[PDB]
Amino acid sequence: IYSKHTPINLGRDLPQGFSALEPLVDLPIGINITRFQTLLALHRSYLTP
Amino acid sequence: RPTYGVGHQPYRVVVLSFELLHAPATVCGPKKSTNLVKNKCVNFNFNGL
Amino acid sequence: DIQMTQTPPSLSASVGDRVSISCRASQSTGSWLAWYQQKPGKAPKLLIYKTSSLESGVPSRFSGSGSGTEFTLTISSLQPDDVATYYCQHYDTYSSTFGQGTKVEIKRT
Amino acid sequence: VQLVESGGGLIQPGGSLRLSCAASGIIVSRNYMSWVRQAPGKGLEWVSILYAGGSSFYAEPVQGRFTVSRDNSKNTLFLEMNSLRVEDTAVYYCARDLQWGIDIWGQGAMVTVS
Repeated sequence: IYSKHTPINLGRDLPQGFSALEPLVDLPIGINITRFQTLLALHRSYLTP
Repeated sequence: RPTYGVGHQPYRVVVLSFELLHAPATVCGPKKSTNLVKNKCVNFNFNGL
Repeated sequence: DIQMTQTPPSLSASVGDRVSISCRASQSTGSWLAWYQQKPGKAPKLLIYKTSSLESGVPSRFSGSGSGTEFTLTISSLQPDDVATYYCQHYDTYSSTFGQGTKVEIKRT
Repeated sequence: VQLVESGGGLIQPGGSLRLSCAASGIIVSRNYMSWVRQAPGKGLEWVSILYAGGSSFYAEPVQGRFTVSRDNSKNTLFLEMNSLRVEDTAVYYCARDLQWGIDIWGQGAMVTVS
């Protein structure tokens, strides 16, 4: 799994330009995956009930 | 008791078991490096290089 | 419990004859049985342990076999050193159980 | 190795005994040793075992009654029979226990309780 973060100006979606993605930890496992999903966090203000 | 014959005295036994499979060696022991004598036509090997 | 029975209690055979004795446990012991030879006025000598391993020093003529419930010692040829009582012991780290004893004698008229 | 036992004799019921058995040719604090009694007319009965580490394992009937011990300096096994019963009469043998089992048999001490 590689990484990146651009300081690019905010827009509407994936903008133009290029930036290559650099490794973080070369996990030596690589087992097959069929379904991929994103873990999302329910954003709060730390004060709501 | 600390008053045993050598046959039954408490011996600390560590079984260092090494393991190979279809993964890279995340544990190695290459703790044998030369020094850095420089500016001569020599044989260098920077960690496999 | 675990009781082993020995047969025959009264056997008369001659030197050179085989001595086939059978010791059977009521249920499975797997391999924890040993064959011993004891003479009256003497302590038993372990003839075979694990029912298949020849004990170091006991003559190879003694062939102990068996597992679980049943076991059999076979003296290929009797000799005067074999005229004695034979026991089977269920092996256990504690008291365990011993056989009743098969007393083998010299057959005569 | 020779195991020589002493103390074989007559004792009243409920009394105390201390059977001895010297081991010669090996160090007692380096091998398992055992006490095994044979009653007159019966097979063997292994009653106790002392490890070379002093770990005493008594049979439940003899648990809390008999005390197995070894004198490494004297290299001699000792058995302190306490609260003797009528059934405690037998030829008692010290023995050497191993991975394979009981290899060294003592000459035995007679024990009569009556």
